[PDB]
Amino acid sequence: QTETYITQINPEGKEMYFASGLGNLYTIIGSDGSPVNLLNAEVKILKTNSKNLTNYDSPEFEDVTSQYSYTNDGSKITIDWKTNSISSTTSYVVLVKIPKQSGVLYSTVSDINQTYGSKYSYGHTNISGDSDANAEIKLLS
Amino acid sequence: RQTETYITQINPEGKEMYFASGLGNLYTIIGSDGSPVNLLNAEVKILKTNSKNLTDSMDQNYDSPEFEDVTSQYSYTNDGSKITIDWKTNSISSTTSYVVLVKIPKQSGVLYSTVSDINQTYGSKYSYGHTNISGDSDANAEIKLLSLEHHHHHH
Repeated sequence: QTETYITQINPEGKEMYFASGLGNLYTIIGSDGSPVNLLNAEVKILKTNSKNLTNYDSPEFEDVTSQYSYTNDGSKITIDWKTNSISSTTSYVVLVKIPKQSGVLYSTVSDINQTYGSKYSYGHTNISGDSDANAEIKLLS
Repeated sequence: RQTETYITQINPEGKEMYFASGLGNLYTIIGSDGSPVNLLNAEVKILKTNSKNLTDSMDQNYDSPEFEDVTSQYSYTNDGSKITIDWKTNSISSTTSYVVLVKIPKQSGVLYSTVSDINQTYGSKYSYGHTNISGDSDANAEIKLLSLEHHHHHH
């Protein structure tokens, strides 16, 4: 009934800087397309030392959901990281839980207008049938 | 090196994946959408193991007793745009899972993987990809700013 999408910010502990004129780093979660409804999404934001990344309930993860907060208009969730620079030792984890819906969801580390940065997309569709054919995918180094 | 590995976990939910008569064997097809991702120089490895081992991270020791190399037993066809794997059965038990590792040159774009019939008319399909929004070749384009993953369920 529910699906959870996990977005890790600065998963490899690098210096992430947005040139002056770009504004702060933001993370936008939504669906290019059919669209995925986000009005009933459960959102949690965690902060941790990048050295910890590769269970988000562990003491190594600090719940900062209230400190950063986020906007949600039903089709896009936006998080302001409050800075144009995230140090190599800083990482965040955004958990978005929504009713199981078929479709494509995307997450970014970009400017508020999505004209600069990086965008990852994840999708699942049932070709047809009621079989329990299932898989999980991901791109990793 | 600049390579990334596109990992597909087969049956991470630990359920019996059964294809009724007429659908043929279970297959996994890996390809792209759209610029298409070039798979001509892809390095492919296939592993067999128990579903209870598959993690959301997919960052495991694929060189452990847990995993067995079945790359040759299964084999695969790769025409450069599509990789097709015949699982040789219409029934994969709840305690059987596979992991397909496709190592390719670091590229932007969206790849997809299926657990379907040979013709992709039945089953499930998943897509995953990333892209540089502005297309600028700067410091940020050289690093991974984020990662996205779907939490899998294993009842």
